[PDB]
Amino acid sequence: GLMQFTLPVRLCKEIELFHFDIGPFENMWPGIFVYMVHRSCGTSCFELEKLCRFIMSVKKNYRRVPYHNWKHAVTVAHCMYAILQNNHTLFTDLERKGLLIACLCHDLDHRGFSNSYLQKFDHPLAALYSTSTMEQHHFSQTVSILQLEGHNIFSTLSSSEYEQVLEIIRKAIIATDLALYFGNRKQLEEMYQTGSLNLNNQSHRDRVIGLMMTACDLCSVTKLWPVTKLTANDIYAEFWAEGDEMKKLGIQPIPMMDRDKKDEVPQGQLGFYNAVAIPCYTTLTQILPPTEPLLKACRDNLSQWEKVIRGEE
Ligand SMILES: Cn1ncc(C(=O)N2CCC2)c1C(=O)N[C@@H]1CCn2cc(-c3ccccc3)nc2C1
Ligand SMILES: [Mg+2]
Ligand SMILES: [Zn+2]
Repeated sequence: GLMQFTLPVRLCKEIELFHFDIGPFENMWPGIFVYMVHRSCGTSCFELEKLCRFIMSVKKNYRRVPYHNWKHAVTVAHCMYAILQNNHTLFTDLERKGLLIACLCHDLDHRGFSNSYLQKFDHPLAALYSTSTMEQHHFSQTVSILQLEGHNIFSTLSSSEYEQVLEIIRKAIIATDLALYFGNRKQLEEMYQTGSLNLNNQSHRDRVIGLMMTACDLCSVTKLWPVTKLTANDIYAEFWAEGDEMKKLGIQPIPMMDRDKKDEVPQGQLGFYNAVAIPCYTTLTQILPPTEPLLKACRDNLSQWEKVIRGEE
């Protein structure tokens, strides 16, 4: 009822901004998440005791991998929170419940390997799920945790609202498969430009939410440059581990995953800001003007990678 979460002043202020970094104090991340559910949804969205137990079961099922870890999940939920808070009146009650949860859960039980590696390794999960292999697993792990005893944070919904929210979560996690992003963004681009984009059209809303998921998932690129840089190192730590495993399967990895080709990182960053990041936040800005700060920050980081390449760092 009356038991607000409250954050220190610097955090209380800076958490509202897109570029906020959640800090190195793991013990504070659960409290940050709850704070954001309470402001984004209401103190009355979730039974606190259930929410707390869900969060701690979610955290327990992230692994100790350089990038795809509990910090990443909480980072991705904070970017979603800042989008929701900036676009108050665009989303439903169900959407605001579903999407923070979806984001906290979107990489559950990730091992640091790509859908590619699972498929080339011939991992069991590539037999159960032949595309978006990991993302189908991350959805499946979310349903498992929701069905633990005392873990149904959705217990007050009806049969159909519950089914709607779980359907919001499932699409939202699947959309974090970057292979799906390109086609999603192009259709949104064609729709927005021709004026056919329609936010009572559920198939259009799904597209838009998928684009939000990509934006939150990649939100590394929208931080202050030192966060961006030190995050990049965790990303590459995983990719080069996967490359070492590709070499052990007797397969020359893609350069992105080859630690011997570290020199070309700056160039690959530009490619990715140009081919993925910037177009994502550009299209996001057009559909939701108040997310422009993500585009601006992303552009500032593109310029940092250019400086790296001109040897000015
Ligand atoms: C920042 N960010 N955030 C999430 C992701 C991301 O793609 N994923 C999947 C899991 C997260 C990234 C990222 O930067 N991805 C780039 C993709 C293409 N590319 C090519 C090279 C590259 C090419 C030749 C030599 C050296 C390096 N480096 C990259 C990194
Ligand atoms: Mg993922
Ligand atoms: Zn992710």
